Amino acid sequence: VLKGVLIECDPAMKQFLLYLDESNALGKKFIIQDIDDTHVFVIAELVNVLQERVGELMDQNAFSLT
Amino acid sequence: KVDEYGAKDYRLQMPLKDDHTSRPLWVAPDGHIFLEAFSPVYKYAQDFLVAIAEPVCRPTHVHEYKLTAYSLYAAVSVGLQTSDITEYLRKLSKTGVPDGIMQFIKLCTVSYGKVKLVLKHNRYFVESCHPDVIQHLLQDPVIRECRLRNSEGEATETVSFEVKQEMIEELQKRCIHLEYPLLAEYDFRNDSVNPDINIDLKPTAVLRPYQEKSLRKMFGNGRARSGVIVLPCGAGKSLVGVTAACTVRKRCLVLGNSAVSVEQWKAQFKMWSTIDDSQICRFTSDAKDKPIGCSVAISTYSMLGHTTKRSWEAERVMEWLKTQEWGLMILDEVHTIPAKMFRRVLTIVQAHCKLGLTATLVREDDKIVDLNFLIGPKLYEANWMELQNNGYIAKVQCAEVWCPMSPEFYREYVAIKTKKRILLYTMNPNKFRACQFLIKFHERRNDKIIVFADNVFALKEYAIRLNKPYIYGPTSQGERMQILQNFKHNPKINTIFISKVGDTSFDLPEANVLIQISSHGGSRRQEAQRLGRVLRYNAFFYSLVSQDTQEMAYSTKRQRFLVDQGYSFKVITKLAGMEEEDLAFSTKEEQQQLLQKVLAATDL
Amino acid sequence: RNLQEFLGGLSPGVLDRLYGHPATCLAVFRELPSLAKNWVMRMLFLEQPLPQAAVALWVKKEFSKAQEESTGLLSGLRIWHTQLLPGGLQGLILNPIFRQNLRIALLGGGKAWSDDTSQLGPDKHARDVPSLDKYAEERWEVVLHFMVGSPSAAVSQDLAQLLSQAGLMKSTEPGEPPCITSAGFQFLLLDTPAQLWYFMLQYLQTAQSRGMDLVEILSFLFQLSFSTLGKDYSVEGMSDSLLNFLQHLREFGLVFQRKRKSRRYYPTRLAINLSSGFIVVETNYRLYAYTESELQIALIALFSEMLYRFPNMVVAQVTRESVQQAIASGITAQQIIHFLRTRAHPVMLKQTPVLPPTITDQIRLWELERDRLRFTEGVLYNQFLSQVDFELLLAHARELGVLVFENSAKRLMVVTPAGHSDVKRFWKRQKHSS
Amino acid sequence: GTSSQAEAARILAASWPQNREDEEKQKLKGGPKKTKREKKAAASHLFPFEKL
DNA sequence: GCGCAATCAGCTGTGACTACCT
DNA sequence: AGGTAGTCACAGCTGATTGCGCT
Repeated sequence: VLKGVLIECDPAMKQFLLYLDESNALGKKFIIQDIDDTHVFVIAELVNVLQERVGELMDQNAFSLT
Repeated sequence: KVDEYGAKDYRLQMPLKDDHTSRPLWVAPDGHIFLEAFSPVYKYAQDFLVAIAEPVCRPTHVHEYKLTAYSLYAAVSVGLQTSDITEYLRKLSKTGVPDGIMQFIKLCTVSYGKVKLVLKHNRYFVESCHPDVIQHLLQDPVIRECRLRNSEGEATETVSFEVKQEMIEELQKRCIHLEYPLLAEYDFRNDSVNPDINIDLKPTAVLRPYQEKSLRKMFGNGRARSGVIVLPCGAGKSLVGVTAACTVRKRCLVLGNSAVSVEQWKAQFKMWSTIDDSQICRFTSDAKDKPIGCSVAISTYSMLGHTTKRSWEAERVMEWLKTQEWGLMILDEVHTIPAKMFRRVLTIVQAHCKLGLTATLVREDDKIVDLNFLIGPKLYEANWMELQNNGYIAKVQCAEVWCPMSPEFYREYVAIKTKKRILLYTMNPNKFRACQFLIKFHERRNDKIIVFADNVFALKEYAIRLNKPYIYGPTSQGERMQILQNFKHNPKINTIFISKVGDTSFDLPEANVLIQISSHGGSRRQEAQRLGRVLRYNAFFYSLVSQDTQEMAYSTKRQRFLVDQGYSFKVITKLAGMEEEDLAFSTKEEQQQLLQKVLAATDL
Repeated sequence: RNLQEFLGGLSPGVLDRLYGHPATCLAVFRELPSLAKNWVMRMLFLEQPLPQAAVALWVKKEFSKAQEESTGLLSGLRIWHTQLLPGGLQGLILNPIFRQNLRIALLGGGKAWSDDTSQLGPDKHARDVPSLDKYAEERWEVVLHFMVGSPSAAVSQDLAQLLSQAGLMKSTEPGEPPCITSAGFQFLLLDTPAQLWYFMLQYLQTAQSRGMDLVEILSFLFQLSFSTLGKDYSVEGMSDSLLNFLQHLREFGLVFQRKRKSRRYYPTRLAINLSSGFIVVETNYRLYAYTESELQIALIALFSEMLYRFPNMVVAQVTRESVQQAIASGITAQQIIHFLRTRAHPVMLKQTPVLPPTITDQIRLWELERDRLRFTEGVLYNQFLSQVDFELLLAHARELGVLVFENSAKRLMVVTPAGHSDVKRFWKRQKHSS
Repeated sequence: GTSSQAEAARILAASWPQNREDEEKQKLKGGPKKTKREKKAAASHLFPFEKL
């Protein structure tokens, strides 16, 4: 059996996570099991780097007025 | 000066809040003006601020203006004096003018009329009332090259001397750095040397009050000064130029951007100036209607600044044209004046007054500052919100509706980064479905539709899929003209596609719906021009972007000019009745088939 | 929470005791729905119950849902009670005590709510309405600053304990000043009448710890709600327990009083509003606030970037980063929108709606950005050899209420970490039983 | 096919901005509108294709 | 065979992406 | 440890060539 964290999101973010897995942008293949087109299963020891990558992707194409 | 919350606070600087709030204005120490629109004195305060400063944003409640040296030069150019402007600013301050503006205003306004530039007998001279300033600038190395041969003293009468004609731009750039800005005043009332023409506009072309204000500010004390007037394309822009040309009553030269804008200006002159066709000439190497010996000449850029070999007839026409003075040289689409070859155009012809007209003064590369000395100060800036409130400008309901990225496309979008992702978010199936739904809806409600789409490679399959007319751009001259001519007066066809061709001042007919897809990156000028093609909720225009892509950032950063103008972009996330009818790319098979044909570019 | 929610949870005896005061009955009446008020007024002069069908037939069929809601609210508040009408029918008649007190409050009778006012004559140190408003605003600002923790705000220890009991602030270590929690930020973002009512509800809930009568406090508060601004009343005629509550209100700024031993007290504008614009919002995400107090400046800077601070004006810009930071601090977008709508300048009231739709939509979209990703810890089961075996385990997990996600097509399921042991034990037993 | 149409519609019409908006609507007012003024303002500020 | 219109070469504007020195 | 001339896409213009039409 597999123990970790279930992540639910839109298919675009799921595919972004898949690309991160295949490109080894986090340094390893920790994105192990894919269950649904909109749900994935990720080991919980590196949820922080995934959050940082998601935030960087989100605010990259944002053009903050600050 | 203090940064307790990261905000520049000036509470201690301006405490003069005597009694008590009746003045709807706030001043800033460095420089800024905040105006309250919901005031009984709103019109008078607006008129006062327009004549002295240029706006930086005009929302519905609190306008914000900026104080600049060129704005003060324009203010002092009009009959307004230093004492009057200072006392009226102090009159409506509600907080007290900080002691950093009065000194700044005084310094800007002191050196206005000290140095003047004049044109006489095809010769450029610089005249100064005070002889000392000439010796002040004599030691400047850049100026000394203008005189030839050294212009020992040029004893006249008031001290003046000749300058090199082709180096006028350099001295214009230097003078402002020397705190001695030049002024371009043409006293056309009494010349007796220039052959004035018998142009006279018909007394049937009435003009709106804002055009009256712009013209009145152009001619403040019986003389015409070079300036820039910014008016929307739908509003009356050519009429202002025609009226200015008639008032100047001199030989007029009009410069357009495209080879079709010259015909537009000729039509405007024939409509509102009552000028015989013999005097009107167009010099664009198409008919050559004897431009030699003409009163009004109309031509375009990229023809007066050729660095290559020129046609034999064109060479003689240019030689004749460069041998006489010009009255009120009119430039169209002045925003694209600061170019590598367009700047020298003003140096290749000699004219007294240079009047520039445009609708979108915003431009990248921060070269608009150069336009302050290339032509003159920003004279008039029309308020678009109050313009559309009077009903003479269509109130366009702006919309920014985005579509999610399809799963078959987002993987490729995140996979590639070397400039190959443009087609991926340009040809988003969801955006295609949204565009098709909008087209069908506005055809069912019978609205004229213009669909702007750059990246014509995508526009090909975007337009042939719906089997609708489109303008590739490198097609021909007749086909585009006939398509645009039959677009308006034909009930069967009411939707057209334009690929970066309509990004200028053309003769496109009235339309109510504009849909832009995959435009340039941050071209605020392009989006403002596209919006200008609609106004003339009577109308409304949509912008389609793809989520989680660079197009979102581009749309966010390109709409700031319009929100400064006062428009608001409502976000639409769901389209009502999207699944009510059948649209293209309904199933995943054709969506995944699209990947092969969109990656089939392989431009390597 | 509103007044009706608190009144519904009270015992019938407390509600009956509350109706003994004419002011309380009027306050309850004004909180009723529009349809309920008409029914109460119609039944005001009735000494006999009416059939339920007769009452139901008054409203049309299409609006029966509103009638049912009003009847349920009236039954919950125990304004009227079902009476066993002879013949098997059910009769509806108002509570005699409530009806009598309402008639006294409307028609007249008995003694005045206050004892007297001219016994002591004019006040030697009487204040003015602007002075009372200034005092109330200063007290409220001091309280809110003490919520932040600035040294300029000094209040009683009992108030700090009450704030700690409300959950707004926590004291991790004794002696050190408490730190404001996210609920404190949310309460700060709330409107002042809402803040007053929430504080009063917390006080009523915790009054049993101090041994104070809930009925007396509620009656006195309702009497204060209908009091006339600028007119004082006699302190005498109240128990010593009510004196502590009055002193607490004076500390809160609701009621002004020169001295503790004084026999006069002046209700303020806040007290009247307890029964229940300076910000200009522009389409370019700019806020123009006509305020000078640091409280409003801090409130605006919580969810926006400050740009300029003129002596009588504040110019700020609402940016995505500032809103994201504020939401990470715990404030929801709905609270921000409500705060902006409440403080809306009178000029903006002409626009319909007052707040431009684009700004509200953009704020809501910015709120959804933070929670784009959903995280749920659990254990995944994917080793099902047979379809039938997967279904039984899935049903057992659903019975245990630990299932998070299911996928019958691929025989995949996710359970909570707490329920993982139970599912593992069940699976081990099933294999052993097989 | 028919199943492909439904799958594509499910993927498209509810990808990012529905998995939370629909849930919020399920947990929303539900009852009638606040006032008629709100409905009039919403109709004025809505686009012609969103009112059909 | 001559004349008009279609076509391409060369240059330029606009906006954005990319490889070596303070 | 952080910024601008080539380069690319897509349009414009003018300066020639260059096959097509003939009561």
